[PDB]
Amino acid sequence: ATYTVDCEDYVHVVEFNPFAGSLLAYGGISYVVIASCRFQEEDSTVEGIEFKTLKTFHHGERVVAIAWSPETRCDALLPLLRFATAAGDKKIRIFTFQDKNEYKVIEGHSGYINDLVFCSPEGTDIASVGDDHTCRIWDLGKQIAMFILRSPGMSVAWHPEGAFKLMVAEKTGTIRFYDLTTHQAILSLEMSADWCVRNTLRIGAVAGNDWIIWEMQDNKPAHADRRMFRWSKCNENVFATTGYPKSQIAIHHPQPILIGTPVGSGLSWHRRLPLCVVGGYRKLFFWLTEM
Amino acid sequence: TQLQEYVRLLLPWCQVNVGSCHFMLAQCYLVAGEGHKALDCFSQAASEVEREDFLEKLIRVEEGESVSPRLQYYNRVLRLLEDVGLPELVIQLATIAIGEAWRSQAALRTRIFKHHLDMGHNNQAYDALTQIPDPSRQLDCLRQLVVVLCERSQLQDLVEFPYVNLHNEVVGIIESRARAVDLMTHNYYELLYAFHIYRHNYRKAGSVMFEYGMRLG
Amino acid sequence: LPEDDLAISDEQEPQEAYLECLFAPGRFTIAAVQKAIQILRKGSGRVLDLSWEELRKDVTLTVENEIQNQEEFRQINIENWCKFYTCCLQYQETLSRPLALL
Repeated sequence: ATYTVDCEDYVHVVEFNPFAGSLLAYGGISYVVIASCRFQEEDSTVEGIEFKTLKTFHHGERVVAIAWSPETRCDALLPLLRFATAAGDKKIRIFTFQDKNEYKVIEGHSGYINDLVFCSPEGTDIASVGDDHTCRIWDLGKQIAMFILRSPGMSVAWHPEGAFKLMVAEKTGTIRFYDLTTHQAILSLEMSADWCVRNTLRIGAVAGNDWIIWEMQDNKPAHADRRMFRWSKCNENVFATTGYPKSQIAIHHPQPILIGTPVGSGLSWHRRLPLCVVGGYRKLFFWLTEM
Repeated sequence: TQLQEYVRLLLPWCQVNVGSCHFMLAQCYLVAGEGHKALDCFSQAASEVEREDFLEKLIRVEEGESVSPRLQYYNRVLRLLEDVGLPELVIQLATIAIGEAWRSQAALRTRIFKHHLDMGHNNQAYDALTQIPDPSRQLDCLRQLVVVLCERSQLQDLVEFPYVNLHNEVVGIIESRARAVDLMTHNYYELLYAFHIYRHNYRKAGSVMFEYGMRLG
Repeated sequence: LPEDDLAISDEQEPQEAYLECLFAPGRFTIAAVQKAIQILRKGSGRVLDLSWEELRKDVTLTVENEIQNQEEFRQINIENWCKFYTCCLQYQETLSRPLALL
């Protein structure tokens, strides 16, 4: 049914989509463990998926948030992996263990860094949002930008299929549409906000659990229902939510509660949608969902 | 809900922003299930306000400040996160509280046993387990804690770490465990893993344990 | 004296500033604002079963929906809020009549 593995250290969980494509990253206190999704089952029952813990990467600082770069490759056994990471000391880093880029100092965030995302132009861009009330762009010659937000930036994500536009969700609830290339504040709307599809849809999710759906007439949300939203990668209409503090996991498109595990740290969808990866306190889990 | 609605106002102009306000943000986030944001507030702000009569909220900090000094902030947040069931974050603060640090040590250390036992996950700290019998006769802490790690039940990894642990301690802990293996459980494997530890030692007792298991069967 | 202007951006954009300046004057009642909302729409008693924040959102959303598209958009948006503020005040000044003293 599900596949389960105990884990020594746990924080955030991301799945590998930008490029090695069946592998998983566990934020931890020391740094990040890389696991491999293996399709094989020895019983010859298929669609049973295991995690192999390939290795623990060490940094010495806690990873709160992580995103993979497309620059990652796998050669003949050695994995060349690049991560955009958030560390406990309010640092955004780019890992290659050959080198680590640091963004900190005056130029860096002076608050907690809620989120980070990576995107690929003719160069690579890192966007990050903090409690300092700033959104920062990092361009990969090193160029930086610092933009004021109206309130602390809880989430940030780039337009899929359109690297120039991004979304920012401010804690106050303003959702902003940012184009770095053009005039910075293109549009605004009144836990996270994110994109869906080829960016054909915009989501906005509150901690009181109200959720807005915009197919970006007037700007009014097309539909709305009732946690933090986690997007089904292939299906626009399939929407995932969870109870962090139990373990109630809900799949919304009526209200199904598909999964009930302990506390849930963080969870993400498999690169092609079939599984959900869930990190609990002591365990990491693959759950297969169909329909 | 009302506290959560007004959370943004608890952070305002810099002259009006105090550690007690930030400690309140952290509790509000704990009550509303926002355990990540609660940690960020607890880590940035310290309560070193031992004598403030005005806030009923500070009583739980102050009850330990009357006993103890400033490592008590992390000891308090450690306990608060135990009370709401967030067991990764609890452990980190227990470790922070020791690293920030006679009577106080003994009380904190007896808490460490209780708190580590209830979570089970942080109780993978083998070198810390070994660092308890060498100072003093608190072998019983290792005996009950390593049983909870046996309840986690990853015996290949689990038995490899007693290679690191000193053999004098390992003999007393594994013999005490082996007497507990005589539980009459369907876990046949516990005898075989005892035989592997006996294999490392003089091997004599693995034969006797097999006849004991034969007799019960 | 009450004064009003555009904004560069410190006290946000005009929509937010006019929303505060409309909710905050001591010559204001809910029923007059609700009657003014009827003039830029329709409706009646159904605005009573709205929360105070929902009432702020309906006023703000109603003003924004009318205005079509940077400089003319800012000028036209300021003027709609000025008209709405005046209409709210006009219905309200009917209430300023004194009736008795005890």
